[PDB]
Amino acid sequence: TEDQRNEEKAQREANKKIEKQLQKDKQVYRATHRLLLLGADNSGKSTIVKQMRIGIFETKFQVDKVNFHMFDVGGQRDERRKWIQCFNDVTAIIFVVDSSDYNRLQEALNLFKSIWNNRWLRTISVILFLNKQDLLAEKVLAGKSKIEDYFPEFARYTTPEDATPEPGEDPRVTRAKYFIRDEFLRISTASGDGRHYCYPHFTCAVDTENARRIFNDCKDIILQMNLREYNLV
Amino acid sequence: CSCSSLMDKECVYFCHLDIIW
Amino acid sequence: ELDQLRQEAEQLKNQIRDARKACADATLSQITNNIDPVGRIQMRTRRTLRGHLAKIYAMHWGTDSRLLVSASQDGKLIIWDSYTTNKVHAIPLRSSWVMTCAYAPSGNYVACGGLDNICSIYNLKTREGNVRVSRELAGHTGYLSCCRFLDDNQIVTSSGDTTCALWDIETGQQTTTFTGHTGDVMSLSLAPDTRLFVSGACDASAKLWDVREGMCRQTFTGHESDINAICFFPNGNAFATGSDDATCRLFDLRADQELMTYSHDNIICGITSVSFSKSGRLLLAGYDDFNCNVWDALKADRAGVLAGHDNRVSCLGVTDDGMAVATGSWDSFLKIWN
Amino acid sequence: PPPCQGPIEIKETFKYINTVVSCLVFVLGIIGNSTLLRIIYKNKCMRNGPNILIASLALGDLLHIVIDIPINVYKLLAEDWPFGAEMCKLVPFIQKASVGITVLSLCALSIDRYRAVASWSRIKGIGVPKWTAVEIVLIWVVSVVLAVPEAIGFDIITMDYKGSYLRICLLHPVQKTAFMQFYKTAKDWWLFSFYFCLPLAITAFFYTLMTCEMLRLNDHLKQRREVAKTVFCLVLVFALCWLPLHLSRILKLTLYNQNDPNRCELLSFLLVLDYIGINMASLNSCINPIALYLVSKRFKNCFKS
Amino acid sequence: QVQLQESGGGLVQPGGSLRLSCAASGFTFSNYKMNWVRQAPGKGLEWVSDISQSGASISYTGSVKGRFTISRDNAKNTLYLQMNSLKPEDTAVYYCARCPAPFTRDCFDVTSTTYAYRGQGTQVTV
Amino acid sequence: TASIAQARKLVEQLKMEANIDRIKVSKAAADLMAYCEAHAKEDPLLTPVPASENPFR
Repeated sequence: TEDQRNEEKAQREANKKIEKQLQKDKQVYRATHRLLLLGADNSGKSTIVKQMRIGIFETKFQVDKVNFHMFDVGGQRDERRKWIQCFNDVTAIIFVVDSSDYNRLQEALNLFKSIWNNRWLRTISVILFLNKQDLLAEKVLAGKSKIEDYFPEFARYTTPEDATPEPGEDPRVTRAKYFIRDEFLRISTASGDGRHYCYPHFTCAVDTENARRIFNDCKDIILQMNLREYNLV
Repeated sequence: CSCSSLMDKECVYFCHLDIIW
Repeated sequence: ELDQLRQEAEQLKNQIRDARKACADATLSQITNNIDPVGRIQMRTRRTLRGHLAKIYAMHWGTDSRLLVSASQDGKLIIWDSYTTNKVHAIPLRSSWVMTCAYAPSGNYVACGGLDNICSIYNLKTREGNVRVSRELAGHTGYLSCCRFLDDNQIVTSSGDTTCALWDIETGQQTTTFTGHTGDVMSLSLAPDTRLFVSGACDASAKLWDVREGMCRQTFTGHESDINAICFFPNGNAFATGSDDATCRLFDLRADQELMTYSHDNIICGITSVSFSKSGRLLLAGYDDFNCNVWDALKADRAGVLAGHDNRVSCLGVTDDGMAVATGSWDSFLKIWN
Repeated sequence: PPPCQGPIEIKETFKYINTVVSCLVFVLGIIGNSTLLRIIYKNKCMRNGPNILIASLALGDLLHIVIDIPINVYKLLAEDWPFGAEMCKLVPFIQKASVGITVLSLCALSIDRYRAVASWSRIKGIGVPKWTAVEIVLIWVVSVVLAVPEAIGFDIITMDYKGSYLRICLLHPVQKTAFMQFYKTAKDWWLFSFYFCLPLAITAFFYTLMTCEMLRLNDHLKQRREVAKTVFCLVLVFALCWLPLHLSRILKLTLYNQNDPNRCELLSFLLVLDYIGINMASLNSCINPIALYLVSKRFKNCFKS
Repeated sequence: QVQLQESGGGLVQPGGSLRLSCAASGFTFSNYKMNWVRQAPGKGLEWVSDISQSGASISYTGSVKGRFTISRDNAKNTLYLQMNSLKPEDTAVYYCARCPAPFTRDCFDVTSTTYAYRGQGTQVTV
Repeated sequence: TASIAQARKLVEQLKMEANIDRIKVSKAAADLMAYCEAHAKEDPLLTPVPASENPFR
């Protein structure tokens, strides 16, 4: 009777309020970008997190009135084949790899290959963050450790013509670091049907311009996605 | 097309042999 | 000493294989040959429930076949009304990542969990007119995958830390803990008699447990890859499992063996959800081909193909009256089939 | 008028030159544009707000080819209008409506492509927003409203000249009201600034803002320059195709003299552009689908199938 | 059940040759990607070789390129790892692992503290 | 010692798993047959149901 009418009117009012609040939340949720940090124990993921800061661990920073969210899943076991699927709709993934040591470079490359060829992450781009440049230069310059022992292809590699070394640098370290980058780029360009690309960078311990790099990378990815959906090259 | 008047038969013939636009 | 233990384990394996072979008889297919085909079960989208922003990861129905709870990675836990297609609540969340939502059997509490390694309890029938957190269960080291209430005060929770534990809400302490697995458990399904629960992990095996004694009664094998979804039978003597091997199988505890397999040579993607019907004849499964499927449990023929989603399905649910089926998918939408 | 120096006629060689050309531009029209409508209609993944705006331009192109071309081919052969009496009341109306859709739909895309490029955090979801459907209805409706004077302004007079009593479907020299009497005396300048100059000015201006945004990674640097050139390739084709047809009406109303003894020669000159101008004017209704084959890789696979 | 039993192994002076084998039963061999994993004292698990289902794509670690080779035989359901030009540093325990997902080109884990599909191992001493 | 204890627990669990009194599969099949045929008439999805009775249409 009339009580039922009052009940359904109250239910409709509750629906209206909930819908208004949901619209308000949707206004904000669409303006913040999320990023994933996947790395190794030796890599300075915590160090870079602290640099751009100033269970799952969060961190906040904003550049040019664009909001940025990052996540770090650092409380689980070794297996990651199942909880990595929860980041299917993330704009970018930040990957940190050490370059001073040579023993786990193959493990890092296998991780990159596994990430690059998954059925739920083939639409997500990556940002390489090759770290420990000072250690690499110091250890290669001194000697006592040959790359040919671990990678028997360094003898047939030549420096690229497009390389732009810092003028106070010995050519051998430039050749080494560009070989290291070229291996990752070779893994990248083998597959990928023009839907995701990898952006390489060189990063040291004392760095203060890392946020801008992610800023421009996100801009490029956004522009490419927008151009793809408009059939405009 | 159109002409100023029907007396100017030349323009009327031109509009007879022309496109409709 | 471990070599001798493995040797006698091999002897026990020989004994159990001999028992399995001796207990085998004519296949159930040969006796189901006499049954008649059901036919094409086609149902349409009666209603659609939009409002979610991100993908849907879990969903659970109530006891009165009217209210359902949904969870998304935005951080919203919405309680809907299937009939009027209108909302009644929207609980904000602390941790955005959630894989499980649950409803109390008496309809007073709702629980959820995820990568935060904690399970939260909410008050629905509160006298203050606002949903508040009641308890925060903690103690697990892996991520939560499935948790269910028992009567009002005990909840059984499964996690990726190779263990399953039973809690009590009043004091928040683990009364008993189960440890027989070696992979990561992902699913739970309580028996109708409310005495035993089954689990499936990433080791291609299923384990049946008992709440009081706390020991694994029996172990089932017969799958290749990891298990993703489990269910139960209304009788309480059988259950079905889904795996990334893209085949479904039915296990019987009375015979301690396998009975049927469900696969087709044109399917590549694996199963992501399983949900039985009321009478136990219709078997519903969810795949990754951006669609669903309908199977005959007693026979093996695929009869009925639901479709309409733009992404992979995530959850499946059959209500107590068996009058509707809810399907969630990564397109941030919910549909009701009849 | 003074007696004319010579007759007004067209060499018979012209009739075959235009007819051969008209056969080719026609065939590429219906078949080419219908394919663009086929892919969108079939696959629902192709269905989205940005893509539907293209279908509006494709749908209106089909109307232009079936209406403007076939009628004008007949008039060059038989030199008669035996179709009907009210039939004359409809061709100047429907044909004028289709052109309005093509110009305005071209203006809608040149605004949409800027919104995404300037967008920072927006992900253009694959769907049809309710706001996009408003644009199509407004664009289509406004076109059928601005062609009214052509629908009620024509008639069939029975004038006689050179000992030949014929009938013509023209705009009646004397009208009744005052709205259409002004419409006669200023129609030529009205068509120029609202069907050729208007689309060229804003579409070009908007596209520089989009291009300046992008030009202000080696493979991607090629892409930004590739799309910038393709953007201005379609505009330039649009400017050239419609150039002769509009200029024909201007030279008629500017330099022609009623008392010119050799007005017959200048008049006969004016028919050389109008008949060929329609053929190249219809080229813009055909250029768009090829421009989609050479750009969209996703559309390239569908075109192959 | 899923079992993987390795074979071969013994004390061999440098310059010798061995042919290892792993026998796989309980699952379809033809629809999986296989590999080899070794473990030295005071070391974590490392990856050595891999091979696709047909046998087209073959990759190795940098430590061994021409020394060792891998091959498969679907009809006999066994993977083979050739061993040439042995060195003292090649002393470990060998497992014949398998990636979890079928009909895929990417696979995780393999090298982990406790994987699901791996054998007991065979000992080679130099 | 801990590994030995874990191995002993595993082999014991296998031992109780092997020594389980189980009934022939034919009787279990017959029981499933009986349940499916007995509770068949009550399933809304198995058989068509009048539209008026359905609250979802």
